[PDB]
Amino acid sequence: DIRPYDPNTQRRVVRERLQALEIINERFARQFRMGLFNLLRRSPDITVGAI
Amino acid sequence: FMEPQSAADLIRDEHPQIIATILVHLKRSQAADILALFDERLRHDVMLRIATFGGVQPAALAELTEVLNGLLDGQNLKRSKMGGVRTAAEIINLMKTQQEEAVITAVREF
Repeated sequence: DIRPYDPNTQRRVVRERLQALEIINERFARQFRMGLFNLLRRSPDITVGAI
Repeated sequence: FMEPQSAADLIRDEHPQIIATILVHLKRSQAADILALFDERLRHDVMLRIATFGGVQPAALAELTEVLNGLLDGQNLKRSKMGGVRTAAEIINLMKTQQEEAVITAVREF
């Protein structure tokens, strides 16, 4: 368990799931799909990547 | 009064019966152009549905018209006749003999 310290190292912070952020992202994806279809006159396909 | 591909993709995101009704209500040439751009399955389904079209209620027609009006975009001055191919040929004719040799080369290449 004992390790030497390096000032140029850092750790992670577990998991911070944000379901509300994902819902906002999906709603924004829908709105942006509509906007891009309106603008470019062609139907786009927007896929929300993993946060 | 719109481009075939744009209208095809627009009505492609609709129920096939609605697509068939719109195509029946559209111009024959425009509908034929739209149907040529559809996939085989959708095209066959539309052709089957058109062969068994029995009329639509006026309320449904009004709602469909309102939805189509809502789906409209900045279609004012849609498309524009500027040039292409012929203009490219004219430009090639104005470019040097060595340049037109390069032209034969690249055009054969594509």
